[PDB]
Amino acid sequence: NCGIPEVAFATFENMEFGEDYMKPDTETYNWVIQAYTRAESYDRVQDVAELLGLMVEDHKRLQPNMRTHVLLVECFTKYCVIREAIRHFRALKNFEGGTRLLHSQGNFGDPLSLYLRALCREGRIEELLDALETMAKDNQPIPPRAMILSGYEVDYMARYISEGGLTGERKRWVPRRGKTPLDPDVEGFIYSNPVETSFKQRCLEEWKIRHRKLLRHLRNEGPAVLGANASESDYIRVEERLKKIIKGREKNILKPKAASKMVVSELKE
Amino acid sequence: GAGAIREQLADLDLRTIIDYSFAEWKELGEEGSTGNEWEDRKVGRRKDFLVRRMELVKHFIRTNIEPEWMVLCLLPVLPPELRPIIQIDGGKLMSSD
Amino acid sequence: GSPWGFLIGAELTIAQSRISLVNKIQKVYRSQGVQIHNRHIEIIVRQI
Amino acid sequence: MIDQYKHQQLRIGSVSPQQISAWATKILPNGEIVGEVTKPYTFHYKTNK
Amino acid sequence: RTSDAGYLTRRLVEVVQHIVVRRRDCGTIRGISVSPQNSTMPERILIQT
Amino acid sequence: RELKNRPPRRWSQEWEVELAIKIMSKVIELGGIPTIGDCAIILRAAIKAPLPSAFLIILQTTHSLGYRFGSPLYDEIITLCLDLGEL
Repeated sequence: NCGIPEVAFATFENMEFGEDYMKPDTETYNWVIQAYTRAESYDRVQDVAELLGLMVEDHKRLQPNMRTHVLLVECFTKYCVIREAIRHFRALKNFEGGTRLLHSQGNFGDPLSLYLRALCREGRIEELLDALETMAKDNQPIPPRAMILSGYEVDYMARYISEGGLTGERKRWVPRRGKTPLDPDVEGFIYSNPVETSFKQRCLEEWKIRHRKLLRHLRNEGPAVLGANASESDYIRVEERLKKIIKGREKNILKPKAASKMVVSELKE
Repeated sequence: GAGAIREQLADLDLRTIIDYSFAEWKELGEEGSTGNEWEDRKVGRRKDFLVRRMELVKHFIRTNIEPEWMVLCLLPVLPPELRPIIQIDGGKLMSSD
Repeated sequence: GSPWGFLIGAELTIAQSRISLVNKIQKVYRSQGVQIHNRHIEIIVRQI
Repeated sequence: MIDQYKHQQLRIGSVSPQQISAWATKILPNGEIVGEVTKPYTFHYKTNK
Repeated sequence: RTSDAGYLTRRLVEVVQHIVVRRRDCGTIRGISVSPQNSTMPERILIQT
Repeated sequence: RELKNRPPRRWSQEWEVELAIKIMSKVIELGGIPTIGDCAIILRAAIKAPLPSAFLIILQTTHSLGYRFGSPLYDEIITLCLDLGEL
């Protein structure tokens, strides 16, 4: 908690390459991870990748705890490495502290607001429900800061008494096009130094984009073995028609394949 | 003149530039091509252009430096003593270019 | 797989490049009667 | 064995015009600034002043 | 032939100038292994290695 | 580990339509009210499937308006109006 990241890293390097007793602990990695994820300037996501890699390699003595997943969820969500977050979130899921510690107080940019908001604006909605079930277990409610969005008059005349454009001269209602290296939107509240990406009305994205996994196997030769059939053109033709949207052809389950089996055979085959 | 260039530097939003260049990179990456040598080498230069564009824009976003400063308006002048005019006897002067 | 595979490939390529470069450098000096320990060669080769 | 930490730094970047103005402009008690260097008067044709 | 040798010395040092022995054992277990009984290296290049 | 190959589903709007009453449960288990972005979004999320649920119940707290008129229920052969009777 000093702002400058490379004042704690110098301490960490004094322990990683140190003697037997002064070797880094699981608490030590939490502090250095925390010191890098809340820097005031410059890109800092690559240095977090190193620390995770070093922690991964030294694993028979070091095991992750609740705060390690909490900080990794926060760090991977501020910059748009959402995938990398969802993964980690899961781990947190099986901790009795829940997202209350991940939320912490409203300070530090309210990381729980980031995870909820950033999941919605990208396309990941099924896991957003999974997140909401996890808060309902022990956590206090969804943060009000996490709930902010842009027949009846959408230009209400009723809200404008309760945000500043009212009898009170402090017109706190949002203006637009203010220039400067600031944010004219809200993108949460102010945080998440990148820009928010637009999920199209909770419509087409990440369902047609997920389908690329199905198309990945058919467009790839080595990952698919299949059988003999018509040499190596049976499954290829399925990819050819699947690229151009959908035109019937519900014949059968021609692919019926697995994804690399996570196997590492030494010699061959 | 340089006024329009500087104003344009002071106009475009960096985050929108990042989003648009990411979209262009995604569009370029989803094209097979590999049929013509001109087409073989055309995609690579544009992709490198996009990558250095987002690199520069992201560096600009999280720094204390504004783009408008590359089009300067006020010129500093080096101190006099470090560019002196040598006083020689008889009135000879060895000035600085 | 892809994550394992290129870790393996890059590590192999770096190893082979180091082994080739050390011998290639040292041959020129050994063909002219010049004796230098391999430490000085390897320090530069690692940075290469 | 805690090593002798020594954190030094050296930044570099383009300057804002306000930075140059603060660098050079010197305001006299009378209120004048006169940091513009209007004329290209290198040295007097008279005494070398 | 003495100018080119002088130029190479400038570039050789430039690559490695920050390389300083900063610590004792860094905790590595990967070690380059050599085979002296391959009868490939003479017992003057093998010894000096 | 199993997630690496399972096909979750195709497009199907049955639980996302039920999300409005689901988030209502998941938020009013504690201090929070689904409104503005979860009430003025209901009028655009109401017409998804021929199921009145999660739409006629939005008026329990305040709304009682929908999109200004309530013509649904009286616009779906499916099964006849299953005794809406908002009263």
